Amino acid sequence: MKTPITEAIAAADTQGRFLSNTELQAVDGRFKRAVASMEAARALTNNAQSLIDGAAQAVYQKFPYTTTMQGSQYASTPEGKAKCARDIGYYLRMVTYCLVAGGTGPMDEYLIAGLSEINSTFDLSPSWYIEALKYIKANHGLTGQAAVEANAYIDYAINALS
Amino acid sequence: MKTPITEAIAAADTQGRFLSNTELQAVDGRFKRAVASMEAARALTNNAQSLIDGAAQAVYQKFPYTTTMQGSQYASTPEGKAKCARDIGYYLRMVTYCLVAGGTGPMDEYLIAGLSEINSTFDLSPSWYIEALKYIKANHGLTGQAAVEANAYIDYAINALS
Amino acid sequence: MKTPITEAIAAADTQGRFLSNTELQAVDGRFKRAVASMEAARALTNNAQSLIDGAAQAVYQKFPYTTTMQGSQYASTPEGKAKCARDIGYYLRMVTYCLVAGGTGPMDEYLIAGLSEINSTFDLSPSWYIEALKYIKANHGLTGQAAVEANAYIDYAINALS
Amino acid sequence: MKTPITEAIAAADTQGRFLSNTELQAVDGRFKRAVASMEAARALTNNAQSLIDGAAQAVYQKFPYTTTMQGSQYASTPEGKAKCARDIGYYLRMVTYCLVAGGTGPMDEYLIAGLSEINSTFDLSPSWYIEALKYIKANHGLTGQAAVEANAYIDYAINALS
Amino acid sequence: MKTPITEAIAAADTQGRFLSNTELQAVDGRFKRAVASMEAARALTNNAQSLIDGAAQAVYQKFPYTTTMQGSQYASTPEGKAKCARDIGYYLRMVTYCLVAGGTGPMDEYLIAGLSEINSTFDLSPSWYIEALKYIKANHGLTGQAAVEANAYIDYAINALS
Amino acid sequence: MKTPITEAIAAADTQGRFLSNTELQAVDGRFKRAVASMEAARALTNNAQSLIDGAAQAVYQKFPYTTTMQGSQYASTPEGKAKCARDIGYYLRMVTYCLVAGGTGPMDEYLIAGLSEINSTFDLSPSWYIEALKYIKANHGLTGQAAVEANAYIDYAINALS
Amino acid sequence: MLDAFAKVVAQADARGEFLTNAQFDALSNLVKEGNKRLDAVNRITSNASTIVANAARALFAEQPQLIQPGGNAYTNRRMAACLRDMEIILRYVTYAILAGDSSVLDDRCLNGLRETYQALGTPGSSVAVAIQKMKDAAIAIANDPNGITPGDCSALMSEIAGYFDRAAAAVA
Amino acid sequence: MLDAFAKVVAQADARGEFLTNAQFDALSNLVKEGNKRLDAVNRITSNASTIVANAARALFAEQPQLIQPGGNAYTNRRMAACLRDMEIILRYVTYAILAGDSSVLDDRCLNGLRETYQALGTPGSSVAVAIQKMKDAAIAIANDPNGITPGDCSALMSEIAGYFDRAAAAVA
Amino acid sequence: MLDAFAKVVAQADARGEFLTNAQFDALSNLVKEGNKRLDAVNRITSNASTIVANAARALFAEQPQLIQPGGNAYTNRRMAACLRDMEIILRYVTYAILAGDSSVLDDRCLNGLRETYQALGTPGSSVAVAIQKMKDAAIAIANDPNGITPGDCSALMSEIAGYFDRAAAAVA
Amino acid sequence: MLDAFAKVVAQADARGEFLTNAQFDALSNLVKEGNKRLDAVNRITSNASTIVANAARALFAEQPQLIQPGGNAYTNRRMAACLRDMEIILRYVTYAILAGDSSVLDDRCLNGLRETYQALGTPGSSVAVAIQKMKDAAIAIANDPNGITPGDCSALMSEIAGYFDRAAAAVA
Amino acid sequence: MLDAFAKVVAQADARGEFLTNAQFDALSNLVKEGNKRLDAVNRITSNASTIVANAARALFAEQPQLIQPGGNAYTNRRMAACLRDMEIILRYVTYAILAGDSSVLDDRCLNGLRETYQALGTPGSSVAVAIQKMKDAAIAIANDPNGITPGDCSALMSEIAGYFDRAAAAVA
Amino acid sequence: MLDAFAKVVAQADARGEFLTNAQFDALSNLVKEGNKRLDAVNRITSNASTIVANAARALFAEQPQLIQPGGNAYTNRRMAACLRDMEIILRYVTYAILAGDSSVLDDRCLNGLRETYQALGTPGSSVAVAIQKMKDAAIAIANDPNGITPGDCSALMSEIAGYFDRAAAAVA
Ligand SMILES: CCC1=C(C)/C(=C/C2=NC(=C\c3[nH]c(/C=C4\NC(=O)[C@H](C)[C@H]4CC)c(C)c3CCC(=O)O)/C(CCC(=O)O)=C2C)NC1=O
Repeated sequence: MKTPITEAIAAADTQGRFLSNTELQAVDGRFKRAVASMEAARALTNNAQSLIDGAAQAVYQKFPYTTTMQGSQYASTPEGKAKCARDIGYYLRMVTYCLVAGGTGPMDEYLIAGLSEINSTFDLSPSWYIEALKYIKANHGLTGQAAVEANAYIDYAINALS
Repeated sequence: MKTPITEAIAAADTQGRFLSNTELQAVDGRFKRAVASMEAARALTNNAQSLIDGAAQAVYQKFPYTTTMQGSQYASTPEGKAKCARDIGYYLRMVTYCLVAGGTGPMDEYLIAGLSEINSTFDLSPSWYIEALKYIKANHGLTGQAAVEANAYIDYAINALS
Repeated sequence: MKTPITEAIAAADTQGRFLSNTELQAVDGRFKRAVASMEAARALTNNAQSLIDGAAQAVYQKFPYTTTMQGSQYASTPEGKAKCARDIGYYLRMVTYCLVAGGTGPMDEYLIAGLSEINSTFDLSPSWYIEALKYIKANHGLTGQAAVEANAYIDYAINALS
Repeated sequence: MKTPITEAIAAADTQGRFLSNTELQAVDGRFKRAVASMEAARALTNNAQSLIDGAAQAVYQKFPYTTTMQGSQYASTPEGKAKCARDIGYYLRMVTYCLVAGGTGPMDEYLIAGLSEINSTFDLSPSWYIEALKYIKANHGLTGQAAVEANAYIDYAINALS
Repeated sequence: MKTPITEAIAAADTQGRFLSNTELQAVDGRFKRAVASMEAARALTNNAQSLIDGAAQAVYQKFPYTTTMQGSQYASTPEGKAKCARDIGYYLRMVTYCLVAGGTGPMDEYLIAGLSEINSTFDLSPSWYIEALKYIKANHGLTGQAAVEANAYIDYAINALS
Repeated sequence: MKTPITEAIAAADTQGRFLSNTELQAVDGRFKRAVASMEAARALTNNAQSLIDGAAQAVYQKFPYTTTMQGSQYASTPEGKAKCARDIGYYLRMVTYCLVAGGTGPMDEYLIAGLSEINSTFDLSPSWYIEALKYIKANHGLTGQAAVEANAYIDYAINALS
Repeated sequence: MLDAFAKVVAQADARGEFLTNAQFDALSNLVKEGNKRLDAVNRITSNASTIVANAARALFAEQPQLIQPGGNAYTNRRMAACLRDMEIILRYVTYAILAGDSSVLDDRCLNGLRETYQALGTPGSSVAVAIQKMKDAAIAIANDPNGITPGDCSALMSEIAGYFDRAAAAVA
Repeated sequence: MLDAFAKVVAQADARGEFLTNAQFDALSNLVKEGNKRLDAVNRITSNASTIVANAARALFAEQPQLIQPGGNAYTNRRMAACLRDMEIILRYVTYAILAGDSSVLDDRCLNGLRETYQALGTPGSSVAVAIQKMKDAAIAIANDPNGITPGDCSALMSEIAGYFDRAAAAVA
Repeated sequence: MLDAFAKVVAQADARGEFLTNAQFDALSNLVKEGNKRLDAVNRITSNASTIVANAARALFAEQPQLIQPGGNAYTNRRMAACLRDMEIILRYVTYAILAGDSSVLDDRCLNGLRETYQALGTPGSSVAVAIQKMKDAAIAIANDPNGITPGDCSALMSEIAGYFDRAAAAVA
Repeated sequence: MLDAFAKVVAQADARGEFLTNAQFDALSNLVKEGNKRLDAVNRITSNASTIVANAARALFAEQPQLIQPGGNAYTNRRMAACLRDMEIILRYVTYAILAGDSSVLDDRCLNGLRETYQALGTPGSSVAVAIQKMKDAAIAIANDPNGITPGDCSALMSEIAGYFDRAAAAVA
Repeated sequence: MLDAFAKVVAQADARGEFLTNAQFDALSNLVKEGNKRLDAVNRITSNASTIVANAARALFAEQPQLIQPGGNAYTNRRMAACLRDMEIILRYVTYAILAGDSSVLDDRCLNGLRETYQALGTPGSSVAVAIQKMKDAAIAIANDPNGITPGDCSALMSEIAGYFDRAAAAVA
Repeated sequence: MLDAFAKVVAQADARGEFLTNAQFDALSNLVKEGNKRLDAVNRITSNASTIVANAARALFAEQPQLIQPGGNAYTNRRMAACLRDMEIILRYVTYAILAGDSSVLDDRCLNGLRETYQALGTPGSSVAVAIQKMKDAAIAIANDPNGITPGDCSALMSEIAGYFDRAAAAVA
């Protein structure tokens, strides 16, 4: 899994080397940054339900056809609405993992790999998840570097969906 | 050339990726560490002549046969003594580059690659340069993290000579 | 470009062989099938405008949000409507090429390669084009083997969009 | 084994594809051609003994040294004559397989692969088998497309022996 | 070209090595053997015409059909007889090259590579050239190690024709 | 293991060939040379102890710091002196193997591979072993081709240490 | 790989025999039934995306543990690979239908597949279920009387069902 | 590579156009002339060995310098490579005949071939001669009235002659 | 590839010199300006998809010939490759911004690129236009005063603009 | 490979859960202890050559059979490979120390290593001895109170000792 | 691979010993017997084609089931591979004769060969028979008193017979 | 690559001729001079390390700009590569001496070497100087009257000098 620490090791191991300052500095930056990342991860976790709930409605608001069109891909039934909120929760939970891990690894591994295939196979619009993510970005209530951290991983997901 | 910054880019470019927090954190650690590295680089530069002079004698002291045995590999002639001090200067100057660059790149590129071949071809003992380097380590007059920085690159050279 | 004829040659040339009955039979099947394919290609060409026009409305009907949501990806402006009909024309025209060429080559080359990237980059739903294609399939007015031919390439596009 | 059908599948599978009209047409040509191929295969089978017997003498006639020179490679002994007729039977039987299979596969697999090595190791002249094959071609009593089919595989063998 | 000397160099160069006794010994064996090889090469050259003439008739004797069957592959015409003797001369001349070079290189390069293709394309029996070569072997008039040398290269050709 | 014989086989086997004069000549050179090599191997074996003893002192003489400096790498203790003489014995014994085997194989395999790593890790100067080897070369008491043989392998070691 | 025709030739060669009248007759029937086989292949192939996606949806509805966190079909990479496998199996089954012999399926798809799933922790029984769903869908689509010259394709549907069952057996 | 049909499609796409009635008609004629094309390909292919060997023999008879020591066609390796090239050219020409377009020949065979012969010292003019010999033989074999349903194949023979001339031009 | 720091070291080594006080001071300023550089890289990278897609849309609106049939940006494969190139260029420019030196851009991206477009028939002038659009967007996003500690980033924006102009020069 | 942080994330994802307050606290302590971990890694790495060479010397002194002719550590190639292995193990252990998890060590180093030594005839028990020597040296160097801000690193030394013991267990 | 000389050196090194007078004497005899060994290798090699082909013919005469349809030596590909194997074995045996040690044969030829034949369905006992035929032929040719300086080669013929028997044992 | 003997054979084959008495005589002299050639090769090879290192030292003493910072022989990597090249050239020259023909040197070493140095910025004239130094040393060592059966090797030394001059010409 891709983290600043595993990337530092991978770089050394690729060349059959022991680790050097060239690599310990990277890891130190990670350790220093963790204070801001952990604030963000905690706040997003603590406020996850209201973020998810808010995000779901933001989607339904922008794309009201998703609440009305017939189809298992849509949130026009209770089961569909439950799957949509689950998915949004997945996204948010992955953001929190990225923050805890200090890198994109968890999202890359658990969510991004396979994403386009899954979205195309199950007829899910990327634009739906982007709206959800834009809501979370807008309303997470973080400021300063904690917000920079959260937004970096949220925008990473948005970019993966574009 | 291997620096925290070029290693961050290389990692991204290897995978056809844009740069992510996973990489910006590494570079930030580099930028933070630079304060200690630059103190060290400056002090070693400012005191280079006395360090080199001291280091040369430390060698001659430990290995007095180097000042007496006949041979162009030895420092038994004025020209030999001049080449020895030049070489020691090279080592020290490379340390300062490593500190400025924030990684092993300069030493790897300019000094370590080819080192064993050159030492074996010209009949130069690694143990000579190690003693010189141990002198520099002992007498650089740095304390705190500036000393940790200088010593990391000096010991890196020692390891390359073992 | 992938046609029964180029696939026959490619198979022979891959093995450094001259062509054998094993390959001439394939090409004969192509030549025999061409009667049905050419009927289909002609009818679809002759009726292209009404098919395109009908197909466009079928989309707008099923996905009325496409005629109302603001965005250059939507057909909510005259320019958007023009681009949508152009695209549908592209699809239909590719079907006719596949029929003329006797294989998927033209569609593979001109339309399918890059398709998911283009759709995701410009925020175009595959489901839109599928509906258009289902309309064309339903209303092309072909029967017998001419219809089997047209539908094989239309469904091929549908599969490529899933 | 190389048949129109296995070549169609191999082409699809090579590219990780499902089969398309581009491939079903080839197979249809095979199915249509089978009527002529099966006529030929049946007639050659029914008349195999007289063809073989006739073919053997055609060889002995053109190359009478084969009936007189001492050597296990020659048909100068009863055992040699039996091996020669067996071999000719092999050739004819392979032709019938090619016709049944709708391609060169059986002959390629069972007879052509290794052919030059075997002929050179056992001192058998290709020109002997060519004469046998030319006799079969001349005297198979097929007309129309049944003859085109038989001759395509007979000439294929002749080409493999040149 | 494969000679004891080029094989010695190739072995060294393959490993990026200078030449060692391991290789100079091989070359010395070559230099010592050259006395016997050069005797053989000289005698075969001096007696080439009578050997060729004798060899040609030995073939015609064993395979009299070659002097009577119609065909440009046969020696049934003056031009055919001239080509046959030329070819035999080629073989003999290659033997002499092998002896001079101290290895199979010349024969490998100028004669063996392509041999089966040429023989099969022009309908020439290997057994013809073997008989010619067996005549040369039987009648070269060499004894001792000069004969061992000549026969090694003649049998090499025979093996290449089997 | 690299010998004239194994190199001859390796060359043949690399090309899927049987052995030819091109290779038997090499081996004959080996067999002829063996008379001189075996004289040398025997004399060096019979006189090994005095050669080793003499060689050890030659080193200590040229590099007297090796008998006085503190360190397990030096011969300043009885155990160090024992290891030094053992090593010299190793070198001499390898020379004798090279002579017996007729090539560099044994020395390459048992001594040269790993040599620079071992010398650098244990802080042993190549120049020490070169002096030992120069003593053996000077004082082996061989003349003629027996001396050429011994010196070829001794100088090979010297070259490997440069 | 072999096809119905090469299969017969291969058996004949092993015995050193020419084809019998009976074998020609058999193979002539195969050729006479060829159009139906082409329709089946076309139809199943033309609907490959829906067959897979509808079978996947049905699987996960019946076995929600597969898509709960900690499962095998959980995460998009694992989902993608699962859908992929269903696509792959359907693909090889369609090859088999065209060829009129399973050797391509067996060889290139089915062999080592049980051991592969066992090594990954993928429940074979679940894969078998997905295969059976695709089977029922594939057959309904292939044997649909609408839009095609009427006749009986029953023998062929049973053969087709056979390839699907074979595949399901190989993993279950 | 392209074929007569893909060639037309490719031109049409470049203009963004549907096919015209005229183009359908052209292509329908191509299909109507298909049997003749299959006979040609079959016949030339069925006689590939003799076409080559007879053309080689004729070349070396007319240009004995090629097979005299010090030549290009001297030694078996050089002879083999020469015969091979004649086989290769004939092969690509037959592909071209099947496809009804030269792109396979041009692309996969003819491009860089002059420069290749120039680098080796192989006289291109001689290769061209061999090609022309194969052409005359190929055409006589393909257009032989014996053993085939009578009709006119003249247009096709000219097309065929065109591929051979094209190949000869590419090296000469 | 080099970075602002290795660049200085490399120049120093060529002269055999230790760093001067002036060079340390320069490099200390670089480090002092590091946060701004990280914000720029983050911001441009965080908006990479929209930068590209909006620049593409603007290009094709201004130069509709590129997407008319027979063009270079026509067909999805050619469109995909075009968008890709815009993504690639933006990517290497962001590397350059992080490193504070263009060697990665020049080396790994820009060299041979003009010749590559010339060989394909891709109009370099059009690529340059796309680059300039991305530049204007990238800079507006990077230098946006909202949501960030206020200060002056002007020097950096000019450096950034420099990498974009450099890239546009390399193809135009 | 995983690190202390990814390890926790991976466990959480398997359960489909957000992190608990307790887990954040744990991980915050890890970050708070980071400097010590960097010192350890630095120190062990900075002395890698002496650690290995002194451990090798000590091994061969205690087990001279390893370097007697006919042994495993006899000949320079076998010696080189032995020293190499000690270097490799120390290397992976230092990776593990940085990561705060053994997965890199286990995965990339330790798995198949026993079987490898068993196939070669290398006595695993001897390797384990060398590992333990390196451990004692590594720890003395890492935990040396001289030249470093005083505090307690005891927990970390035990973790470090754990990686070494793990490696020794894997071969013994 | 080893040769009679390297074999002795390898045994000596394992003990850490110089060669004894007895070993020098042994090896001097080997060198003294070298000419005979070169004659054997030459003679067997010079007749390799006939040895193989005559042994093949004899095998198939004694075991006609091998060449009846459905057999292992039936079809030209299987025949070719069989003859090839006989050529290969003879080849490695001749290497062994030159080297005066079987390590090349054992190593590069004989190991895994039984398991290989068992996997293919090739009857090892039949291969052994072919090897024995080649042996009897090889020895008669190598030990033929005509055209060579008279002496006794009996020891060598027994050694040679030993390599053949070894090979036959390895497959039987 | 060719050797003095193959060189003659190759010329003869081009003419289609048997060797003349004159050519046999020439080649017999070559064989008669073989021992001297083996001594030369042995001697130069046996002293390869000192020849190179002494020639390098002499070069850098005469051209100190090569080892001043900013030069081509400055830094250990560039030094290593330089020494390597001197080793390589000496190596190929010794091959040439053994073969009695330069084709190995020319082919495998000398061709493209000028262009290679020109691309790198390595001054060819300096390389030529190093080659000449090695030449003078190689010849003094090879032609040293001590420890060898007396005779005249002058012709051979001139040939040897020729290979060195050839190499120096190729780069200068
Ligand atoms: C290019 C690929 C290709 C296809 C797809 C093809 C189909 C094809 N199917 C046909 C007939 C048919 N097709 C079917 C098939 C079916 N009816 C049923 O409900 C059966 C179970 C179902 C099979 C699923 C039947 C029963 C016939 C009429 C009899 C026959 O042709 O065998 C015919 C004869 C004309 C016609 O009947 O319409 C054609 C050309 N030919 C081709 O060359």
